[PDB]
Amino acid sequence: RNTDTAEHLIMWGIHHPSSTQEKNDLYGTQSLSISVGSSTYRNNFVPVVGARPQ
Amino acid sequence: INKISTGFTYGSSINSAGTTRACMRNGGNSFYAELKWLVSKSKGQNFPQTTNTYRNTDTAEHLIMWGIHHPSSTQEKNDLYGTQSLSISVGSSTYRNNFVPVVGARPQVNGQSGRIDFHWTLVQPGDNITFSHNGGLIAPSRVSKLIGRGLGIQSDAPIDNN
Amino acid sequence: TNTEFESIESEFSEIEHQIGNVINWTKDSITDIWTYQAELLVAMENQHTIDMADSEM
Ligand SMILES: *[C@@H]1O[C@H](CO)[C@@H](O)[C@H](O)[C@H]1NC(C)=O
Ligand SMILES: *[C@@H]1O[C@H](CO)[C@@H](O)[C@H](O)[C@H]1NC(C)=O
Repeated sequence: RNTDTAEHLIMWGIHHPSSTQEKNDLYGTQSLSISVGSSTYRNNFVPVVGARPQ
Repeated sequence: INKISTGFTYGSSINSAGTTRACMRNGGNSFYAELKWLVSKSKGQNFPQTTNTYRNTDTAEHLIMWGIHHPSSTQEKNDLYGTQSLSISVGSSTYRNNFVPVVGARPQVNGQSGRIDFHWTLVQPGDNITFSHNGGLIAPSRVSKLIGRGLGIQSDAPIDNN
Repeated sequence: TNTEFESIESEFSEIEHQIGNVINWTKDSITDIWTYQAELLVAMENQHTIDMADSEM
């Protein structure tokens, strides 16, 4: 909630695990999801795993 | 424009025998010159999960391009790739994205009923890119490379060499 | 001044509608600047030629 007399700026992030051995330990075995909703903004994201570089 | 071969190799259950009537070479049976339309070897068996990586050893930047295929009916996708939920991801040290096949009733066009959408990214010297997929990947077999500078002109008129 | 330009507008076009409008606005503004600049420049130089030649006489 914002109780100030001026606009703010809020930042967050999402985690992309690099291997299936990671997500099942850190977060669980279910299908992860996230949704963000204000009175002016609305969006959705999903984690996805896969082999990647070093 | 110049070229360098991918060097990619695929297993016994992966092939590139798919052909489309919409492209004109020696009666019609053919596909693009430098992309491979992967499909399963046997009928009724799923596409295996495979990881593929590419290395850049040249002293200049490249341009790697690939595509993804959208079926147009549930009766189609299971034969080509399998019954599982397909998904592919691409990651370099500077790029990150994900795609998913989807199917639905669609119109008719000069070639078959279906669509494929292409994607591309730049690769830096000493940098690698990796492809993780289990179906739907129109995997390239030869990659492009751009050098120098030119001048693009877009018109319609006879040419004069004098 | 040998500045070389390159195309930004696709003649066989399939463009968006916002960025297309932004590119359209600047082209007319600069085109009007050139048309207004050029017309006054020539009309302005003609005044000197008539005045200068009359003075040499
Ligand atoms: C790409 O793989 C090669 C393999 O020899 C390695 O030396 C190089 O560091 C890798 N590049 C990146 C950007 O990870
Ligand atoms: C921009 O100008 C072009 C050329 O006159 C015109 O065809 C087009 O409708 C205009 N508006 C756009 C591209 O949004």
